[PDB]
Parts: sequence; structure tokens; C-alpha cells
Amino acid sequence: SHMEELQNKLEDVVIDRNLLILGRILGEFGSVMEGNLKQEDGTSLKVAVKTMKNSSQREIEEFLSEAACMKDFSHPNVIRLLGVCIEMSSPKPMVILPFMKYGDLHTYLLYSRLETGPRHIPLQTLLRFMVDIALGMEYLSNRNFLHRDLAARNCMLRDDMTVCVADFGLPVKWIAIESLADRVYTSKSDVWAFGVTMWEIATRGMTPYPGVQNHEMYDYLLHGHRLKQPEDCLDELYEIMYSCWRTDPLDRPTFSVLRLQLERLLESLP
Ligand SMILES: CN(Cc1ccc2nccn2c1)c1nnc(-c2ccc(-c3ccccc3Cl)cc2)o1
Repeated sequence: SHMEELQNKLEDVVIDRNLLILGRILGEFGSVMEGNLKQEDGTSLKVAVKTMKNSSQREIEEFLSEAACMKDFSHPNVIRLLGVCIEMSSPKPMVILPFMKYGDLHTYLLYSRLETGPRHIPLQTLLRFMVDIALGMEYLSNRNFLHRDLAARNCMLRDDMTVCVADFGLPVKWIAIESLADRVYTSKSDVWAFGVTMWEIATRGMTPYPGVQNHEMYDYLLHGHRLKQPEDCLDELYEIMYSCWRTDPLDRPTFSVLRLQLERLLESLP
């Protein structure tokens, strides 16, 4: 029955192409399109459709396998995979996601500094964003799933302004020191990317390490330098993000420890 569990997950993740109607292109690695998904209750749902790219057997079965694992995730701060579709060329898979009208968190932070879009984001909400990602990441690491592409651009905003982790890997300034050197990736490397993500949130969308080029990053970190404390950022919050960048990956806290520290800090605000 150990294999029968994979077959169960496999049947579940596939969506009939006829239940899907494709809309306009939102982004042009593969495309992001809007779509309509006909549900079991007879009504249509607005969805986001991600199309992907070379073998028509092994790599496709690999996509279905990976998608079957992804649809098994069930947490309010992890994007939910609604299912997958396949379309053949003259070998193009599609992944079906809930439509997020508020978009990615990175764009939202940037828009908040311009007169038109969202208004100034206060400290409590910036901390609520960090708690939400920590909760989603905590769910993932406890299931032994590595994100491998954690950044503000890969976190999505739901209609109730809840953040969910998304766009799972497969970005040099999000990569842990040991991942740049030993080409090794663990949950401590996700914790490092999370600290960088927290810094993007606190700076309201600044690119990490201003004045340091991508090809200078490994030598920069090797000499002990880390991301600087953002202006008006709490010392406690900075200590939490800094703890994510400890040279020894074993010294870095887990997501569960980080989530707790962030919740206490949030509750402590007036
Ligand atoms: C496109 N995107 C972001 C998004 C979401 C929602 C949204 N609404 C409007 C615009 N939007 C944009 C997104 N978030 N998560 C994913 C994703 C993509 C691929 C896979 C995957 C990769 C390999 C094998 C199997 C799978 Cl299922 C998993 C998750 O993509």
C-alpha cells in the first residue's frame, strides 16, 4: 500500500482539460494566464494557470509525480494546488492555482510606496506578513519539503490579506553561504532565504545588499558581512532576521522557533 498512496495522490491531481477555459496572458520558464475552472457544484471558479516546458515521458511523469506531492499540502499559508493539465504540441503541462487579485508580496510592498495602490503598510502588518510566511514554512519543513526559492516575489496575497508561500523552486542574494560553496541545500538554507525575505518586507521591497554585485556575494558573506539593519526597524526584529544568517547552519533556528519569536514580538506591539 506504500505505492498505492502515490497512485491515490496521482488520480486526484489531474483535471480534465474540458473543465478548464483559458483567458488572457498575465506574464511571459513558462506563462501565467487567467482561467475558469468548472467545479463539482456546477459553478465556475476564477483560477491562475501556470504553463510549463524536454522529454514527453520521464520529465512529464516527473511533473505529475511532483504535482501529486504538491496537491497533498494543506495549510492556510501554503498556496493550494487545485490540479494539473497536460497539452501536447505539434509536451506542455499546466498547473492550476487559486486566482490572487492582490498579486505577489514584493510588488505589493513596492506599490505601497506610491500614491495610487495600497496605502502605507504599518509595522503590525509587516510582522503579520512575516508570521504568515513562517507558518507556511513551518508546515513545509515539518513535512520535510524544501522550498528552494523563498523570496517576497514567491509569496502571494490572498483576498483577506493573508500571505501564502508559493512558486516553489523549479537568485544569488537569497542563497545561504554553504549553498553557494558546497552546493548543498537543507531547511536551514530555507531559514536563510526566510531572513532575507523578512529584510525585503522590513525595507518594503528593497533589493538585498545595495551596492554589492551578485558575483561579489560569496566573498562578501565569507568575510562575515550580512544584510544591514533597515531604518526604523526594531532591534528585536533585526536580531530574529540576523539569527537566520548564522555561518553554521546548525546554529540557525528552525521555522517553528522563528514563528514563535515573531508572534510574541507582534503581540508585544501597542
Ligand atoms: C504562477 N504562480 C504565482 C501566482 C499564483 C496565483 C496568481 N493569481 C494571479 C497571478 N498569480 C500568480 C505560482 N504559484 N505557485 C506556483 C507553482 C508553479 C509550479 C509548480 C510545480 C512545479 C513543478 C512540478 C509540479 C508543480 Cl505543481 C508548483 C507551484 O506558481
